[PDB]
Amino acid sequence: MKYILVTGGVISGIGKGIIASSIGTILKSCGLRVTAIKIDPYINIDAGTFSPYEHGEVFVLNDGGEVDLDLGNYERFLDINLYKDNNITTGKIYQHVINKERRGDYLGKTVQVVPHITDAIQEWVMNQAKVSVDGNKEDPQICVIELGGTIGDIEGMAFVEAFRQFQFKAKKENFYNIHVSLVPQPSATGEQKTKPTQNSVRALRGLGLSPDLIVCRSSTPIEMAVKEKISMFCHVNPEQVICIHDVSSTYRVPLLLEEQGVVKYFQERLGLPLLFKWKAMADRYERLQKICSIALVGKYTKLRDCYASVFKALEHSALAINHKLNLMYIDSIDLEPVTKAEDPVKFHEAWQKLCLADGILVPGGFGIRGTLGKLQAISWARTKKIPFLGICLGMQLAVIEFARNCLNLKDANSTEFEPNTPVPLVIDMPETMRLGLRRTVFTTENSILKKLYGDVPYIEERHRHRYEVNPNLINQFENKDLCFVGEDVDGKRMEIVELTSHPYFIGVQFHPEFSSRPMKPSPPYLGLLLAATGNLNAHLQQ
Amino acid sequence: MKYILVTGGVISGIGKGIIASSIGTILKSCGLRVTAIKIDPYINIDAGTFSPYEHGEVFVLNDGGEVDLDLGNYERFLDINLYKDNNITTGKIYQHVINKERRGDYLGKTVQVVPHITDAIQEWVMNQAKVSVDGNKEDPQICVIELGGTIGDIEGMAFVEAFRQFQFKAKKENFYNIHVSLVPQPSATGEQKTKPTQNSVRALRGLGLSPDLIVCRSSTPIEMAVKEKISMFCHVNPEQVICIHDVSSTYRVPLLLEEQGVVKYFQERLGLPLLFKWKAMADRYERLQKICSIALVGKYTKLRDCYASVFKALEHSALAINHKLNLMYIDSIDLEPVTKAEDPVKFHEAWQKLCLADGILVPGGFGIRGTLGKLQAISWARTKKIPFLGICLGMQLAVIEFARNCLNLKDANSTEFEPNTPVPLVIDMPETMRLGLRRTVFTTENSILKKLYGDVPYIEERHRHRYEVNPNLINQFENKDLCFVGEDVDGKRMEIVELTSHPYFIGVQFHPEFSSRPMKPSPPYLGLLLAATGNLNAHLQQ
Amino acid sequence: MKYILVTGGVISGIGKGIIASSIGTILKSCGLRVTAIKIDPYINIDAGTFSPYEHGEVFVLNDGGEVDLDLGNYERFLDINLYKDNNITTGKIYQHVINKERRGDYLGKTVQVVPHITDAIQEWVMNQAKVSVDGNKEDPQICVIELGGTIGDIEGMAFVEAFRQFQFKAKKENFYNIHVSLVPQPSATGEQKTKPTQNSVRALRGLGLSPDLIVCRSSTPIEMAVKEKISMFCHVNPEQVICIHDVSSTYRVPLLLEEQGVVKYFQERLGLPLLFKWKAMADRYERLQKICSIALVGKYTKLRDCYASVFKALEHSALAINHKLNLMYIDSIDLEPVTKAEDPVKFHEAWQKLCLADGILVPGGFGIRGTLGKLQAISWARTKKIPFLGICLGMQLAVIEFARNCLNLKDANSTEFEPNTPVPLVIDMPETMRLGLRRTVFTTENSILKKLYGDVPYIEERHRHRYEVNPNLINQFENKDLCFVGEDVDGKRMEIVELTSHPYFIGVQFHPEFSSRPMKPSPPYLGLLLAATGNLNAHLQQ
Ligand SMILES: CCOc1cncc(-c2ccc(C(=O)NC3(c4csc(NS(=O)(=O)C5CC5)n4)CC3)nc2)n1
Ligand SMILES: CCOc1cncc(-c2ccc(C(=O)NC3(c4csc(NS(=O)(=O)C5CC5)n4)CC3)nc2)n1
Ligand SMILES: CCOc1cncc(-c2ccc(C(=O)NC3(c4csc(NS(=O)(=O)C5CC5)n4)CC3)nc2)n1
Ligand SMILES: O=c1ccn([C@@H]2O[C@H](COP(=O)(O)OP(=O)(O)OP(=O)(O)O)[C@@H](O)[C@H]2O)c(=O)[nH]1
Ligand SMILES: O=c1ccn([C@@H]2O[C@H](COP(=O)(O)OP(=O)(O)OP(=O)(O)O)[C@@H](O)[C@H]2O)c(=O)[nH]1
Ligand SMILES: O=c1ccn([C@@H]2O[C@H](COP(=O)(O)OP(=O)(O)OP(=O)(O)O)[C@@H](O)[C@H]2O)c(=O)[nH]1
Ligand SMILES: NC(=O)CC[C@H](N)C(=O)O
Ligand SMILES: NC(=O)CC[C@H](N)C(=O)O
Ligand SMILES: NC(=O)CC[C@H](N)C(=O)O
Ligand SMILES: [Mg+2]
Ligand SMILES: [Mg+2]
Ligand SMILES: [Mg+2]
Repeated sequence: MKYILVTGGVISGIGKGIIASSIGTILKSCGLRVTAIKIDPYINIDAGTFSPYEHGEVFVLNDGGEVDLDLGNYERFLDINLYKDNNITTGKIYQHVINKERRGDYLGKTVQVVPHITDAIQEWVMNQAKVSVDGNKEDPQICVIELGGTIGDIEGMAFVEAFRQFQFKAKKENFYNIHVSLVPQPSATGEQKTKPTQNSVRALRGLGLSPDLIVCRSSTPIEMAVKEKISMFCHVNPEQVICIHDVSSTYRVPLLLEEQGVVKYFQERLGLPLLFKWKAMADRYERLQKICSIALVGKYTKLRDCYASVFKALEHSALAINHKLNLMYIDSIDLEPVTKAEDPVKFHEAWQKLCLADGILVPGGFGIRGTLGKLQAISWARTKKIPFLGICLGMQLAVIEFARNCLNLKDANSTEFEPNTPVPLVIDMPETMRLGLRRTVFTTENSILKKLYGDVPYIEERHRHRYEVNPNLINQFENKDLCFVGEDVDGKRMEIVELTSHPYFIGVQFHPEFSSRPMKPSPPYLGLLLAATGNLNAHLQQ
Repeated sequence: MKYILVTGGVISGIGKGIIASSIGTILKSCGLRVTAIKIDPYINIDAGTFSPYEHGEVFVLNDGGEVDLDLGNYERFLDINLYKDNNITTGKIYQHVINKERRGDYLGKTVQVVPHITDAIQEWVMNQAKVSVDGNKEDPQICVIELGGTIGDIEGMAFVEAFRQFQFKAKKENFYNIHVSLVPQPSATGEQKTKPTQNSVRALRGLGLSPDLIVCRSSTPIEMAVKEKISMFCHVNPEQVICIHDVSSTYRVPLLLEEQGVVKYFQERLGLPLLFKWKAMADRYERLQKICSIALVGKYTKLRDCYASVFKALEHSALAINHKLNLMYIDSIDLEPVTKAEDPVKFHEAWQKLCLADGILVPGGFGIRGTLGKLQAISWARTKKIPFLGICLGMQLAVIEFARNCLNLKDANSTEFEPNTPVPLVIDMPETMRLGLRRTVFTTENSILKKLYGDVPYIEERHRHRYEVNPNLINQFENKDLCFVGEDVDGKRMEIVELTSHPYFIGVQFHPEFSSRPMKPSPPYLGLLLAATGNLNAHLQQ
Repeated sequence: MKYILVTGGVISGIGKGIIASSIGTILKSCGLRVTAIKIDPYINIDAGTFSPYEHGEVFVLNDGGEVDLDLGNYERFLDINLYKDNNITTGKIYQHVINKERRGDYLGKTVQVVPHITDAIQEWVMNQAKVSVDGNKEDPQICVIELGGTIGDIEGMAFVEAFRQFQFKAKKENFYNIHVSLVPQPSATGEQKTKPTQNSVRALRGLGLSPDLIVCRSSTPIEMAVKEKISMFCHVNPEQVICIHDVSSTYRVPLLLEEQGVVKYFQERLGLPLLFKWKAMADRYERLQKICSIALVGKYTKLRDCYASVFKALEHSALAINHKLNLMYIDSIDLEPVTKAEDPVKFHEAWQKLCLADGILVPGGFGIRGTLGKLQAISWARTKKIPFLGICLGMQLAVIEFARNCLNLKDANSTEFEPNTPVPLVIDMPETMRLGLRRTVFTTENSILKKLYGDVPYIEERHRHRYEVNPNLINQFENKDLCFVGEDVDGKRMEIVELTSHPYFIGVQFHPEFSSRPMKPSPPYLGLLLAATGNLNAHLQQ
């Protein structure tokens, strides 16, 4: 096997996941079966505990793993599906080692970080790198390991020590360390500063890893003097120092690595014998003259990474229909009448952006905060015939609103927001949390989604929810405009709803965005973009 | 005595010198006599060896110290004059300690970094902090020490160890550590990243210093969440974390520290009882509607810091006459006919900027590179009657040009550019280098500079030159338009020249820019700005 | 070329110089021409400034280098003669780099530890390793570099960084790092503790060197469990972990390395094709039943390392005549009547040891402290016919005493102890200090030393002195028992004196001990050991 370790130097937020994913898609073009592992040095077992504002969107895997968004980037660049154990955390490692100790598996000897934690990491990495994520009954050739955090993070030091050892178990032909670092330029009249990269590589060397490649992130391109200053003071050849400046799209990041010679480096060092798909999507993305204005009405809008996969799925869809996406992130609390009292400028900005909405997206979330603002946007969408996609909570709120406003059941809500709701429409219906891949079956042939999903009887989609539509109260909707077109295989759960009277007003209980790929956009997001540009009927008839 | 130690975290180029200078001018307003020390962890004894591209302009002190530009910032914010020993370097320390060892001053014991290097630093700091730079026969109250470099720089670690010890010799009431750090934001849709500041403070704590203040440099203002994240993870109270965002001028940096509570902190901690001058200059700077376009025709233009003091002296002058400065930095090699062959777009950009020149500045430099381009600009200035200031080399080149073009001595040059020049006009005339403060005497009453300098008989100005006008060949100029109005006290050196036939064509052999202050602009630069705006005759008659 | 770097872990005083020397003599037996370099991370240029109590005896080289005793160990194990530049210090490096900077040799760039100090070290090491110390007109094959200090010493970190770089300039076949560490055992009922060795190797790895060999110093032999614990936690194979327990002699240390497999390791790794001399001397040393009791009457007795080379020269001599050496170190201040008042038990112990003296040695030193005690011992030796060797000061004191007690010139002394001595017998006679190799010529055929030195006309011996016998006052001695048998080639200096009336009372102005080798004992020390055992006349007639 081959292993690539991507390390981060100065700060985490430099697109180290996109570098790792781009390295993977380059190797994939070179004919390697690629898997990926994300190491997150946090003590948390899973991302299911997190606020979105902390690390971005909680990505959901088929097995019900709640993990970091970087696992989603692997799945978008490489058409793989990952498992829980492709996320390693300090929590998982320390728990595993503790559990072994209590059984006596360490033979009455003192358990300590070296060897026992570092051995657990190596064991995990070896054994999970052998697991097929590619959908082939064949072990992959190469694992890209991303070491999340920075090389200054004390929690990460066990992992770097593990990789120091692993570099001398697996041979130097099998192990490549890539170091992603920031080169800041505080003003355009000042130089690009290399010192943080020098200092970071000195730390990395102190922990026993030598960069094979150093990936210098900057705004503007790196000057040759600055490249030589990195070469000298990081003790590395100029061929190994690559410049990843800011660009138009992720689609160009593989190409920029190709241009900077990374493909050649890997071909030489691995002994191999292209990115035309990437270049096609990249060049196409520039040439788009048309705009689709989509409103994302989201409580977590304060950091755009909180809706990363959702935005990506819109862009996949928008690219496929040759439109630019104007994604109007609207903080839903600004649409609420509270903000009309307290800060009315934000309210009339938010509602103006909602007027300019060619389509409306109401993504998921947990809690009652911002939920009245979501209901305002859904009311607007329903009545003014503006294309609507509701995901999880956005389905629940649409069903609730239709009950309130069209069935006159104004008392209707969820047992999340008001537990003692008079007519409990949206109830907790556990399996625990309905988490991971589940089979949803269509029970209405004339549904728009069935056609978009390719006239299939069932779909398998990723869920992350506790609450459901209360199956008795479905009788209220029975012969009205709002039809529950998709159910679970066990029938008692409604997982898709459509308004029959609207061009596109779709609620799905699942999260389609996790299943979205560049050359296979998630059908619900496609329908939205199509409807918003009138092209829906054309696409359906074609 | 009191000591303030300003340390830098992530990178040096964050304006740590301006922070240190602003701290000084705040304390000066609080009635303290302030001195300053710059520590430069380089092995170089002095900056006299440097290329300008390395560390910026070589600042010259009255005693003939060739030092860093940060010593010039102290002199501009605090109306002090510094000495050689206010620059400490690793070179100076190690040499001093070596010289002591050879004499036997360390009593036959093994000389090592702790104690002997760290003791030498403490000795130097104590004894030089007692030296009056303020022009008063009274020892100062407070020393601001700037530790240049970063807290990751291995050369600096001896100094940090020295200050750890010094903090326990001088008491905690006498010693304040300020830490200046970068908080980067790689995109405006991403968060402000604190991790480099956390990591830097952890290093600083590891070396035994605790920040009293942490000065977070960013582009945009720091969010309260980010301020709290610094407070928690740097283990410091929110009152100690101050935000220095980007602003219009240096004039606002003292005020921003005042607003962020630094003045209050120092008043409380030092037990003291305002910046109205700074606020006046700041608010005035914004309100300027008029523009003066000055051409700086300079070989070192590639980094603007290579002409820092010169630019500052122009801005002092421009502010005093209520004009904005458009400083057109022109790389002089672009004006040369070589670039008309090789890259003619740069040539016609450069010459266009030279057409738009309300005044021309030809600053100093060493070597023949770019010098033909300087001669092109001086020829333009002389003939088209555009206001000219030549500094050192710019005087030499003007005298050379007048000989070539007005006395027809086309063979005339310096013994620097062509040693075996037929008529050696500009010769090496050592004292070594004419370096530091020298008395220049006016020997022509009707000189423009004498009036600008306040009708004084002599001036004392800072020199840094080897080459002079050859005193025999002065006979060629004797009764022509170009008059040598200023000479040395020993007569044999001509230190100022004027064209009598021009509104303002001045050459000075000294560097007036080092003597420039905000509320006392250097007279040669004033005359340029005045001439370029027609106001010269008005100012002279007033 | 090949390079071996010997590093020390926990403490310096573990015989790291003897390891380095033993490695050299092993390679010498394998047919390699070996040179050596000692790196001393002190800021001192030379050891000429030191007190003996600080680092042991100041060893003198032929060129007049005053260096560490470890250079003397190289010369005793390897029949080489070293030069000044085979001692590298931080002082020498920083001074060289400073001197380059002042000339402008670093081309106007900022001088800093990496690269410029680390490059200076590599330059020095390369160029001095090419120098022939072996007495052959052929460059050596291998340099043993001893990095003095510990791997925790901050002064040494520049050297370790230099060797990290050098390991990647010279190839891995050319560079071997040996790490000498302490394994303490605080009680015999407690385990041998490996943690300091683990921690030291972790530091060494952090600085970018991996041990090829780890040399574990202990009292008792290392247990196999402890050897495996080192193997695991130092991340090294058991073949690389060697046990150097305490043994009878230095003669066994090469053999112990041979047994532990070091010879095999080097044969394999260097690609080579024995220590019978060492084994002969070792086994002979055990079997010695006879004892010679020698008194060393020395002011520096408090640390035996202050007379290291002197003791070694006695042992070389004693081994050659099949006697054990009882070296009675006598602090000369204890023989003085002051100690008869203040602490009379020490006095009567000291004088008892001086009664049991089969021979007396009065070694050199600087100052008047302990010098009256030396005179007491010389008086005893002269009158009671006990074999005497005086070295430098011991010659001066004998000449002084003979003047006092035999010529009745009781006022006679040196201009060192009393500058204004009435009859200044021992005067300062500079060349500076008479330092390094000088030719001494015999001017008396019937001298005992001429015969011992092999009936040669002249000898070349190592000097380190300022003071001499005053050449006018030689007239007092002219026809008496004390004859100046050896002079300088320029005649005006007397460098050897003998009493004609005594079996062996020799003063030499030089230091013969520096020239002593195991299979070539220094003749003055031989004569002492022979005289003390009656064998002198037998050896002379043979
Ligand atoms: C090393 C990183 O360096 C740099 C340097 N400069 C710029 C960027 C950069 C980072 C993020 C984005 C971004 O998110 N762009 C969008 C998109 C569409 S599809 C997708 N991601 S994706 O499906 O995983 C992938 C398989 C196709 N992203 C439109 C939303 N665009 C630019 N990154
Ligand atoms: C902690 C630093 O943080 C920040 C944050 N934001 C911005 C700046 C900033 C840095 C430099 C400059 C600058 O150089 N401005 C000019 C000027 C005129 S006079 C003078 N300097 S001076 O005479 O020493 C001083 C006594 C008056 N500078 C016009 C040339 N302007 C802004 N610095
Ligand atoms: C790695 C060190 O580990 C250990 C472990 N155990 C013991 C010793 C040990 C250290 C010093 C001594 C010592 O000094 N012994 C003497 C002697 C005679 S000759 C000479 N040195 S010599 O001439 O340089 C060399 C070429 C022959 N030394 C009698 C004075 N004896 C034992 N060293
Ligand atoms: O103010 C000062 C004084 C001294 N120095 C010293 O100058 C040397 C260079 O320190 P820099 O921070 O300029 O580093 P660099 O040139 O290697 O990297 P970048 O500019 O690309 O970030 C170091 O030895 C440092 O301590 C400064 O950086 N700044
Ligand atoms: O990709 C990943 C995975 C894990 N982690 C881990 O998350 C934790 C936070 O790491 P961050 O780099 O987010 O640090 P921070 O929030 O303290 O500071 P800034 O964002 O303001 O710079 C650390 O424990 C780190 O190892 C990441 O940073 N990123
Ligand atoms: O009192 C205690 C408690 C805990 N520990 C812990 O036990 C583990 C072993 O710590 P040791 O000091 O026993 O180290 P070791 O066995 O690797 O090496 P030597 O004995 O040969 O020197 C480490 O994780 C340490 O923190 C102790 O050493 N002692
Ligand atoms: N994924 C989501 O949007 C969660 C929605 C809702 N809180 C539930 O648990 O059903
Ligand atoms: N300061 C300068 O501009 C130097 C000018 C010239 N090289 C001299 O030494 O005279
Ligand atoms: N080497 C020594 O013993 C020095 C002796 C005396 N102080 C001299 O210099 O002559
Ligand atoms: Mg963070
Ligand atoms: Mg720099
Ligand atoms: Mg010691």
